[PDB]
Amino acid sequence: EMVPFPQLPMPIENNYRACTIPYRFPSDDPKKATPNEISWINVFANSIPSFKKRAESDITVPDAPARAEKFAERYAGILEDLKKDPESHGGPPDGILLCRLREQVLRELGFRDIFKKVKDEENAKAISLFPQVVSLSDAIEDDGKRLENLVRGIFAGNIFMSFLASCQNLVPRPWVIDDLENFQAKWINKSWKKAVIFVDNSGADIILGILPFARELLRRGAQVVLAANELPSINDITCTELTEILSQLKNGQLLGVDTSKLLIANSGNDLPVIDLSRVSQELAYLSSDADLVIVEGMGRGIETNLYAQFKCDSLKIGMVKHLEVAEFLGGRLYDCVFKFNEV
Ligand SMILES: [Mg+2]
Ligand SMILES: [Mg+2]
Repeated sequence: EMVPFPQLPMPIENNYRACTIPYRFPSDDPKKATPNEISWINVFANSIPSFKKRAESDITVPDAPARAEKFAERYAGILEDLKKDPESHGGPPDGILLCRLREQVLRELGFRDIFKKVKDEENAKAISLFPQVVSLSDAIEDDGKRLENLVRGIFAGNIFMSFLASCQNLVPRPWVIDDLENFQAKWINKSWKKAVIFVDNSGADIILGILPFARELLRRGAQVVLAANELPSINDITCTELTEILSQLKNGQLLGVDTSKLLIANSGNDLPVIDLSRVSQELAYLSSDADLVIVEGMGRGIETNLYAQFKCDSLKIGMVKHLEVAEFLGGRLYDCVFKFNEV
């Protein structure tokens, strides 16, 4: 069904490991949860109160409040099961498993897109600000000087008073991982012609952060494929919704820019993170000849893939939102990593 992302050097077996942070070593007692596993499940246990809300007030679901209880209950129970016996529920657990257990408790209860009214108002407001945000970047005559603006916009699209305000108030540089200089150097040579991008959140993150960036690439001579979730996971943008967003934005041009090279792909993903060894077949066909891959969101670029090796130039970009992630990286909360690996 799923196939390995084409830019992952083969063989991927015993080499590519999606997860970025290990919570257990082979030498650890298999019947006792490790301090780390224990502390990481807390990141997921502390996600419930906020998930049981977007679910209980989901008016599209009949008797949502009761069902949200079944959610909090079943998910907390599973989390306790793992702390007591890390081998059950498919453990040892990693970030991917914990995310999947959350989506499963919810879906089994009949949920498909519990983040609907949110994503709607998200794109709702973002759509009313695209021309303003785009015009600016264009007003920036220098290409590299401009590249930075868009790169900061990607980071601002994360947490977000306004998107533009948030764009000028990121944590000070050097950023946790700061490969921007090396990236800007190659960007000015403009040698990329096949970019693919694994997007994350709806609204400003996709509309004001990623799309203006994608538009600049097209304006410099590249094809761009945006890979989005097949199924709703948090406020993440799915391929279906992204097609609707661009359909509205687009002479089929994005504020004067031709989009014939703007392609949308269904990564086949259904989590806020992603395992690149297993994706849709469509995604790979479209990314079969890519020379610029990009995985956005703390999940897709840092929790997973941060150290993934690719056959072509690579860049993981996302804002750090977990204190635990900041700790593993030795960074600040809301730090921005810009990791670029040439060749
Ligand atoms: Mg997200
Ligand atoms: Mg996560």
